[PDB]
Amino acid sequence: EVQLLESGGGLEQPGGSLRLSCVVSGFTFSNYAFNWVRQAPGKGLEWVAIIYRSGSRMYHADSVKGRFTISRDDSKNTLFLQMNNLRAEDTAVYYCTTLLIYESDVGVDFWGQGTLVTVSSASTKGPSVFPLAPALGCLVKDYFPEPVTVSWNSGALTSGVHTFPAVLQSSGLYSLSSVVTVPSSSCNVNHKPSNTKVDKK
Amino acid sequence: DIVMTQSPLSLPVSPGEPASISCRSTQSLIFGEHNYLDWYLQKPGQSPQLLIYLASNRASGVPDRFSGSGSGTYFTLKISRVEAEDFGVYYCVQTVQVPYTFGQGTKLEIKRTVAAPSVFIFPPSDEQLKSGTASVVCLLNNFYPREAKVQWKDNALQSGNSQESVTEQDSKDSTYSLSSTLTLSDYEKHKVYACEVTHQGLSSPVTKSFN
Repeated sequence: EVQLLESGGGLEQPGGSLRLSCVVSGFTFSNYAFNWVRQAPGKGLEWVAIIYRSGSRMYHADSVKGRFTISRDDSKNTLFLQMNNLRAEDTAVYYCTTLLIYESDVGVDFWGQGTLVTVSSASTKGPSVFPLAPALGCLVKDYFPEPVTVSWNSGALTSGVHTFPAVLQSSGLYSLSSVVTVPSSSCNVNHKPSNTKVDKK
Repeated sequence: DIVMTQSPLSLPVSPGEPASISCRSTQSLIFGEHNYLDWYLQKPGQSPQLLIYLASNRASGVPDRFSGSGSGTYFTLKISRVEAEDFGVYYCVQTVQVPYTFGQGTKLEIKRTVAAPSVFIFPPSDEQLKSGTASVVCLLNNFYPREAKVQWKDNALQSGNSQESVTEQDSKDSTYSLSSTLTLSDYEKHKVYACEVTHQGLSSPVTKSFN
C-alpha cells in the first residue's frame, strides 16, 4: 500500500527557511520522478518542481527558482524541498506527488496529504475554547496561525458535525466554531503551531 | 509557459443532468500518439484525485460517468449524470512541457431543491465571561441555496460587529451551513439579543433570541 507522508511545514517569518520532507512507503521510490505542488489558501494548484529518477530536476522559474531546491534520498525513500528566502506569497499547502504514472497500460497517481506553510511576522498564539451549550458546539477563539483541528469525543463522533472555516478577526487572530446538532436527542481541539491541546465538554 | 484556460469557472448542475468543462491551451499538447492533458478532482479538505489521464483515458476506480475528449488545444471533460458526491473543483493540467501548468479550476455546484435552515442561538459562555469579550453565535444548519441574510438585533439592528462563515457543500445532501458571530465587550448593558434569518426556504423570516 502506497503512502506519501509530508512533514516540516509550519510558521516561519519572511526571509526565513523551511525544509519539507515526504517519506514514501509501499512504493518503489527510486524508479520514479516526484513533484511538489502547492496551493495558496482559497486558490488553485501551482506546480513547483520536479526531480527525475536520475537526480536531474527543474523548477517553476517564474515563482520559485533560486529560492527553492528539490532533492531526494533514495536510500531513505524520502523527497525533500528546501525553501529559502521565504516570502508572504509562498504561504500555501504543499503536496508531494508522482503525478501520472503510465506503465503496463494502466494509469495511477499518488499524492501526499499536504503540509501547510505560513509565512508571516505575527507571533504564535494558542486558542481559547468556550463551550456552546443548548444543537451544540465549541468556540475556538483567538489563535494564530492556521490550522486548528477539532474532534468530538476524541474522534469518535463524526455524524452531523460541521466545523466552520476559520475567519480572520480584526485583531489578526483566527476564530471558528465547530457544531453538532442533537435535537433534544439525549470537543478535542489541537493547535500544533502553539503545541496546545484543549478538551472542552 | 503554456497558459491553460478553463471554462466555465463555476458550473451549477442539478443531480442527474450532464456537465461539461472545457480546457484550452496556448500550445499543442500532442506528442506521438498521446495528448498530455490530465483532469483532476479536488474535494474540500482532500488532495487532488486523478480522473482522466492522457486526454481520454479513465483512471482506475473512476466511474464510467466521467469521460474526456479533445486533441491539440481543445479538451473537454464530461459528466453524463452528475451525482451529489461529484461536488468539488476540477482542474486540467498539461504535462507536454515543463513547467507544468494548471487551469484555473472549475467549481462544480450541485443544484438540489430548496431547503430551509434550522436556526440556533448561543449566548456567551461563563468561561468566556471571565474574560473581557462576549461572543454570541447564530447557527444556520443545512440549507440551500447559499444566499441567506443574517441580521443581529435590545431590538437595535447591528452593523460592523459580526462575521460570517459558510461550510462547503455537503457531499451527501448538498446543503450549506452558516455561522454568524456577534462580538461585544457593553454586553452586560443590554437584555434582548436576537438573530433574524431570511432565506428562500422560509415563508417568513425566523428569529431566535435569548435574554
